[PDB]
Parts: sequence; C-alpha cells; structure tokens
Amino acid sequence: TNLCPFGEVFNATRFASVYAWNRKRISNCVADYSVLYNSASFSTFKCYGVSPTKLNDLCFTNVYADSFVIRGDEVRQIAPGQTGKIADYNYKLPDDFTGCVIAWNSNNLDSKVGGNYNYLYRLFRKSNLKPFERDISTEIYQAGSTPCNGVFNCYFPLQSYGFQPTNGVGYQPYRVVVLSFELLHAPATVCGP
Amino acid sequence: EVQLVESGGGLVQPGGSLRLSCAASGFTFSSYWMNWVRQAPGKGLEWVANIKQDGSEKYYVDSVKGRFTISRDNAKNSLFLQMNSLRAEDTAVYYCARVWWLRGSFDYWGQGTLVTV
Amino acid sequence: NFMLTQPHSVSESPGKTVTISCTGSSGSIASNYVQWYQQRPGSAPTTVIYEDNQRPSGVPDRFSGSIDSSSNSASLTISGLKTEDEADYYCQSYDSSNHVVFGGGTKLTV
Ligand SMILES: *[C@@H]1O[C@H](CO)[C@@H](O[C@@H]2O[C@H](CO)[C@@H](O[C@@H]3O[C@H](CO)[C@@H](O)[C@H](O)[C@@H]3O)[C@H](O)[C@H]2NC(C)=O)[C@H](O)[C@H]1NC(C)=O
Repeated sequence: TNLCPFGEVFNATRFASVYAWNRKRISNCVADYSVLYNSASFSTFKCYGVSPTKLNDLCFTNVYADSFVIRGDEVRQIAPGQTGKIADYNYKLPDDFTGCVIAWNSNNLDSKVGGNYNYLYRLFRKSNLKPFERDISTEIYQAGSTPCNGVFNCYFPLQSYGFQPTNGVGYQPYRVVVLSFELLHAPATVCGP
Repeated sequence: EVQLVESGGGLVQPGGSLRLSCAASGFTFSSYWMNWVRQAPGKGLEWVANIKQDGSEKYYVDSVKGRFTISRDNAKNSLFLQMNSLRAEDTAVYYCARVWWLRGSFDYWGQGTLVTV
Repeated sequence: NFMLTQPHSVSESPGKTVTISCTGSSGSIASNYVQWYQQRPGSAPTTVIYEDNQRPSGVPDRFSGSIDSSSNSASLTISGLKTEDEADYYCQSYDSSNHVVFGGGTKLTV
C-alpha cells in the first residue's frame, strides 16, 4: 500500500512563516486519516464541509497540505468567514472552505529564551487577500500620504513574533496544518483505505 | 442494534476498591474508543477515563490519576474500570459509552452502574 | 483549565422557542467540535446535536444549533417546544489540556 506522507507533513523540522506559508500536494496515494483524528496531540481539530467520520473513505482529486506557524491567539482566525491580521493579510480561507484545520502547541520546538524571531507575519498590506493567495513581497508599506521612496508611516511590511518559552499560552507558537480538499471533473486519486 | 451492559457496582467502603465492567454487543471494539462518564447524584456529567481501540493508549481526568485504571478486552467484548481508593466524592452512576473518534460524539450510552461510598 | 458554563434554569411555554447557551472559559469553544446531549430524568443521556450543527437520525428537525466564534460561545435552539422536550441538556467539547469537558447542564422545562 502506497500511503500518503502525512507523517512528513506533520513531523517536518521547520515550518514556514505564515506570511509565506508552504503548500504540498498529496496525490496518487492512500490517505490514512486515522492517524490524525485519533490523537490527543492536537489542540485544534475542526473540519468544514466534510465530517471526520466521512472523509476517511471519500475520494478526492487533490489534498493540499498548507502549513505555517502563528500565535495561539491567532489560531481562531484560521477559519472560513474570519477576519483579522492573519485572516486578512497572511492566510485567507474562503467562506465555502472544505477541509480540516489542525493545530498544536509547539512551545517546546519553535521558541527560544533569547527570542525566536525567525517566524514572521505580514503586519501591513494595502488590501486584504484573495482566498488561498500568498504575498511574500517586502515592498515598503506606505501607511500615510508620504512617499516611502523604498525606505514615518512607512514600514517594512513584515514583523516577527517574539516567541519565548515563558510566554503565556495565547503567545506560544502553534503549528498549523490546513488540509484543503477538492473534487474536480478529473478522476479522483486520493482515496482512504 | 447495539447494547452496553454494565455491572460490578454496589456499595464500597471508603479507601477500598471495586472493578466495574461493561459488556458490549452489536459492534466491534476494534472500531471504537470507550469512555467512562460519571454522574454524581443531582449533578451534571463529567468525564473520567478513555481507552483507544487497541488498548495501547489511555487517558484519565487528572482528578483520578493513580487511583483509576482503564482496560479493555477486545476478545471478550468487555470494558473494565478498576478503581481504587474511593472517596465520598466518588459516589456516582458510571456510564460506559461508545465514541467513534476521539473528539467526536458519544453516540451510545449504557444505563449506568451505581457506585456508592 | 478550559471549562464550559451553562444557564441553570431555562423554560418556555409549548409551541415557542428556546435558546440554551454554552460559553467557553479560558480557551476557545470554536477550536473543536461541540456536542449536545439530552438526558431525560431516569435514564442515560443521548446525542441530539453533534459536530456543531447537525443531528443523528431519530432527532427531529426542531433541534438545531451553531457556534458564535466572536462571543466564544455555542448554543442550541429548540423551536416549537413539545412537552416531550423535558430534559437536562449538556454541551461537550474536547481539549488537550483536559480531555473531555462537559458543561454544567441546563434544566429545561416546557
Ligand atoms: C510523527 O512522528 C511520531 C513519532 O515521533 C508519530 O508518533 C506515534 O505515536 C503513536 C501513539 O503514541 C505510537 O504508538 C505507540 O508506540 C509505543 C512505543 O513508543 C508503544 O508502546 C504503544 O503501544 C504504541 O504502539 C507510535 O509508535 C509513534 N510513531 C513512531 C514512529 O514512534 C506520529 O504519529 C507522527 N505523525 C504523523 C502525522 O504521522
């Protein structure tokens, strides 16, 4: 049996920053989801469109594993219909999103006493994002009416999360994996057992 | 048609022990999680213990750690709960319940075993 | 620790509607699924609503519900109360900090 590499997605040593979230395609494999919905390691596990008791035996053309690191307090923004700094400028899910949002506390992996500033998020943008878009430009953001000229009310659009082991839970890092599912006119390639 | 049949309750002295069990029929244990849910007289429900399909992993409410042990025999279609060092706090009816997946619903409940201290 | 709370006493005349809330505390109710149970006095609780807003076969369509992320709360509503709908209703959700959390329970009369 050719099993889908959910292990590799969830056990990755490094996750992308939310401003530049990663995407991996899962196809032409057997998707065993029993390893995801039967564990207590996740703090968040919520599916939209398809029930966890049904997706286990449904066939799809693609499963997209989108992954990133955000603050625990911002986990609630990773949902259809949501708004906020992450939902609007970093990672937008469509109102008709089908798939599962899975997240867990990674305070023992992604934070340091001296401050782990290697995880960035977009703080400013001229407008919000299209669902599943990605914007990794670093063009200086002009907040006011004064031209930035590439360099007051002009900001480097990204900011770091000061992730530290002593932060309270809402300020601890969370690893988020969003499995977006779709069925196209194309023949399905990803079936469960 | 599924049924959960509890037994092994009754009175128990403070500081003692009793083994509760819950026989099942109509379904296979290999496909379900089993849980115990406690209901003190006149109060709402609270969760006590959880065992997964293979018996390889167990969870408990923190308030019973070191006092309760959950186990299951897939061949005998019987769930067990061994509870030691009971206190007055522990008087309750104990329901066993079937859960399809960990974070999902408890879609079938037994009638409940009365345990008093 | 994450916990759910509920109104103790809820009631309304038959034929009218009722809302039974469940609010989160020191955690997000919307991060997991919310279940609702109905326990008639004298017997075991059964599922009425599960996975936020749906219901198992055997449950009439007068029982519905939703989760309001912005209020960190969830609720079920009953329309067209029947005198049959006399029970203690409970909300339930899962957390990693504390595995299964049941709400206090709402005593509903008609
Ligand atoms: C990511 O990698 C981890 C391993 O680092 C996978 O964890 C797996 O967790 C299960 C449940 O605890 C382990 O099963 C148990 O193993 C112990 C022995 O350590 C045994 O005594 C128990 O009876 C039970 O069999 C499983 O072994 C462990 N996997 C490995 C390779 O150790 C986790 O599942 C991976 N994530 C994903 C999405 O695959």
